[PDB]
Amino acid sequence: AKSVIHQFFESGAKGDVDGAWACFADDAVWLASEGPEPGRTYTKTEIRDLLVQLDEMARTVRAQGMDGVFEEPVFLTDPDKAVVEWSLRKADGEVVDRGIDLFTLRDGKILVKDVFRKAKLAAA
Amino acid sequence: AKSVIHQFFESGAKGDVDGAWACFADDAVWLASEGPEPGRTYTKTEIRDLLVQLDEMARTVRAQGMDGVFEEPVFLTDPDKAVVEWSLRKADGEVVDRGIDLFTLRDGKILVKDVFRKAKL
Ligand SMILES: CCC[C@H]1C(O)=CC(=O)O[C@@H]1CC(=O)/C(C)=C/C[C@H](O)[C@@H](C)C/C(C)=C/CO
Ligand SMILES: CCC[C@H]1C(O)=CC(=O)O[C@@H]1CC(=O)/C(C)=C/C[C@H](O)[C@@H](C)C/C(C)=C/CO
Repeated sequence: AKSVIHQFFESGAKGDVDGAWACFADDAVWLASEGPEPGRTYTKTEIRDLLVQLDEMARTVRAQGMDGVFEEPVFLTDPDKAVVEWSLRKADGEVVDRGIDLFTLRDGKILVKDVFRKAKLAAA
Repeated sequence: AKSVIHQFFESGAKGDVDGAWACFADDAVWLASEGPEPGRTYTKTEIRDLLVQLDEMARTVRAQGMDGVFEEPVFLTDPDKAVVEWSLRKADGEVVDRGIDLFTLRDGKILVKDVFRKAKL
């Protein structure tokens, strides 16, 4: 793959939890979009079940014609960091969920996946 | 300023609402971090009142001893895009709010400010 980031989204789309999990350094953290920190930190031992939960969610939204769309990573002037814009979309194009990941890489592995998403609310 | 993104944040830190607003192109959008879209689209005519609101909230959080930190913008390999990481911290340093802006520029103006934030507890 053209980067570990590409490898990660490849494996996840295919449901290869173990392949996606191995993209992360042993000292990596996945900083989820929601929690008390604010957000929520997952270490490498906890990321695999997160990936399991996400794979469960993925095929149930797919079972309703939803598509998850992950854009090409665009790197920062720091070549070990990149953003990935992403969305979850109904078959008719309606955006259900939209977010951005800030990746920090090290030694060809993911060191940080910092996840953000728009909060769907009645009013901003 | 080092860039129009720098000018926006410096103008805002200086309470210059009109100077910050002027950084946006007339066809710019501010894609807010919450709302039904998901998020919420504000056009250039609506952005000024958002800046007035944020100026007041900044003064309020400061009086409660909180600290807003906006990191140096980092451009992408596409030089018309950049991220700014930001956070809001309690006096001691506890983070109560954390986010990131993805900027799109055109001809020296802000065209898109796409705002994201963590959802708390
Ligand atoms: C269980 C809570 C963890 C989540 C979170 O809140 C923040 C976090 O970072 O990880 C979890 C969310 C997340 O990252 C991603 C990639 C979300 C994309 C999409 O919206 C999901 C519904 C999964 C999906 C169908 C992908 C395409 O098939
Ligand atoms: C109410 C106005 C709309 C907001 C919103 O809900 C979503 C949106 O995208 O823009 C507005 C939110 C916003 O930009 C930021 C950066 C909020 C962080 C923090 O809370 C402020 C107190 C930061 C600050 C000025 C610190 C002073 O040092």
